[PDB]
Amino acid sequence: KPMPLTLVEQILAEFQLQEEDLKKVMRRMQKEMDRGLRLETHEEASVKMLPTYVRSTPEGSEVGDFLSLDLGGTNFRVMLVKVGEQWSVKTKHQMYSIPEDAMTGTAEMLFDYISECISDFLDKHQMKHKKLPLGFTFNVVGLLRDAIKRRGDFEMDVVAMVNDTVATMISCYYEDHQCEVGMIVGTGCNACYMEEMQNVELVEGDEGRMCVNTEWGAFGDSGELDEFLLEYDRLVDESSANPGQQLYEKLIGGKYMGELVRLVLLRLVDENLLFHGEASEQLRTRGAFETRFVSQVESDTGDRKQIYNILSTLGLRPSTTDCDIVRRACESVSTRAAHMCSAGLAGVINRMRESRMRITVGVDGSVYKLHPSFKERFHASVRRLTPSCEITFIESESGRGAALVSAVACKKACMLGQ
Ligand SMILES: CS(=O)(=O)N1CCN([C@@H](CC2CCCCC2)C(=O)Nc2nccs2)C(=O)C1
Ligand SMILES: OC[C@H]1O[C@H](O)[C@H](O)[C@@H](O)[C@@H]1O
Repeated sequence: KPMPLTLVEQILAEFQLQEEDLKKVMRRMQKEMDRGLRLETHEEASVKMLPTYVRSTPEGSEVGDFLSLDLGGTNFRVMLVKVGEQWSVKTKHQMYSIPEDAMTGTAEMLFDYISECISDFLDKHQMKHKKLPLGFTFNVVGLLRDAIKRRGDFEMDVVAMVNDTVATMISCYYEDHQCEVGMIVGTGCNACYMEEMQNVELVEGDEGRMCVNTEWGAFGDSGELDEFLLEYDRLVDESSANPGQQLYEKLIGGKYMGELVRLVLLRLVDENLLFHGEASEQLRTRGAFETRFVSQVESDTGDRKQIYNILSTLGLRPSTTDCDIVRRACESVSTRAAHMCSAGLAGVINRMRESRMRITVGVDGSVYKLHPSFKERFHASVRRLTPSCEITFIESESGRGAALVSAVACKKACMLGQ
């Protein structure tokens, strides 16, 4: 690395977060999860800790057979699943490519094509009498119900989807049975984990555990993060659709990460430390610096070409120094996102530890998967904040994890009386 520009470093250093800071954030998250878990304070609690009814014991034994529907980009998978016995997950499936016609009509006309494919599948395997439960993997539930009803020839119960943190936990559990935490760092950020039943005051029972959906994005309503906010965070918060809300997520989520960078670049520019104090009209446009650009700038192999090309797309003609500064502005934001995020997962893992540590954590999300070194910085920060825990991280990815998600969602549904 070259000797950095001092003036720039003083501005980017404002993003730094010390251990003592993250422990502050951690402890504040912890008290907020306590408020969420308890009957008495749950309604005013901003971190809701939603019981998911996904228990540590297999329930809904009378659901052995079901249909799993993995809805993807340009196609979908229909999959028949039979659960037996550890659970014996038997599957057969079919890939269906969505025609361009079906893609480009309306959402209702789309799900009629999906329903049509389901009919063919059931005919192919002689199951059009069986009235199977159907889960979704990746209001489409509503659309499929209406599209099946519209057909009338076969009957089918489309169950409620699980939260994406829960699906991540369940599909990662398939491959590593030590997984008891699900986490998403994409557009938004959330976490779920297996809580002790005695702590889940909203569902009575002492025995076993239940997944709890933290919905921790809402953390910060009472100013729990105020001392750690910066002018740019405040600006993002004011221009957003929901000012004063989702403050924790605003620091971390992919939804705003690009906008934060853009604002940092404008500060630098206005300080005459970047682009000779001259921004483009694109750069002065809200939303122009896409979050994908951040990962791209931080992927640059050292030759400045991915950075140059991105900045050129915004109507800038950057010097080599300008490209270095952008990289460092991107890293500041990323690394701060990773810190803030690690403080949340640390509060969860330390809370789980008190009740008892080798533990696996399932993770998903574009930021965690695709941002060059978010995961690395994130891992190291959590491990630091969680002494006496050994944390294995895995990413969700033959379609049997998805089948296990759909089995749980259907069995949950049976258990709750539909
Ligand atoms: C027999 S098994 O080894 O295949 N197996 C997987 C399923 N589960 C949990 C879900 C898991 C989800 C991940 C964390 C631990 C519970 C489970 O099925 N929970 C349910 N809650 C409501 C309906 S079903 C089990 O208890 C054990
Ligand atoms: O998609 C990740 C997360 O984004 C948002 O925070 C949603 O509120 C939450 O339900 C979801 O788990």
